[PDB]
Amino acid sequence: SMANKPMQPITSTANKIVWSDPTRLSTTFSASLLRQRVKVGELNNVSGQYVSVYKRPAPMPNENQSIRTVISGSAENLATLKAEWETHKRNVDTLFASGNAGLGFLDPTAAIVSSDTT
Amino acid sequence: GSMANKPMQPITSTANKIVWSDPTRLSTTFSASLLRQRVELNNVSGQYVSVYKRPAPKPEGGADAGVIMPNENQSIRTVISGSAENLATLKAEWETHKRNVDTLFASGNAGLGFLDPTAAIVSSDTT
Repeated sequence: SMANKPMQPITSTANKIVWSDPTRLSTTFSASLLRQRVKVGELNNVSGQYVSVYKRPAPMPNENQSIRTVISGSAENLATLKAEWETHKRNVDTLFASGNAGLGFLDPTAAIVSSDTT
Repeated sequence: GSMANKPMQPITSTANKIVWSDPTRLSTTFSASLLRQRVELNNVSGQYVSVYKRPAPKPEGGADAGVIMPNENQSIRTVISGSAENLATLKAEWETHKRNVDTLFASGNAGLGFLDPTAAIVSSDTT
């Protein structure tokens, strides 16, 4: 079946790029990065802000469906921050992708997991 | 190696917010906070936050010397906002967002603080 439509960078700065669908210009994904020295008791924190926007017809006006993720941790521990992102997705999936959290309701019995293993 | 991710237990609860933590490492938390609102659509904003206290790397010769390093805070927050009416497409947007973040962060260099302007970013729409 079909490939996903490619998006093109429309604004491009060292620290922030905005991609949009050239045939649906309201569809956007942007990435903005902030690197900062932090003393922990000497690391370089990177805070990455990732934002997806889609304009969706109400079943007439469009609503803004938006997803904003911020990932924040030292570059030095980027290996484990990757594992944190994996587990974050998995835990979000549990509630929203295959649960009812997108309807506004939490499942108290959801199997939420750490990045650590037994 | 192990695929047995440690289970986390709800420690605080409200109708709109649960915090889960690892009972063997209580500083590891995952929280889900949801707000539903009539606005005619029923908007839902869900905020999902992951926290780990991660030892900074030991310097050269640190293991030998028995150094225990202080922890940093590794945090990931996602906020998903859209009407319950279009939840199905909102789920498709979540799959796509994960994909686009993976391109830059999971297998790119965005976690080092640098963007690849040639990265293959895609819409949830198909051709």
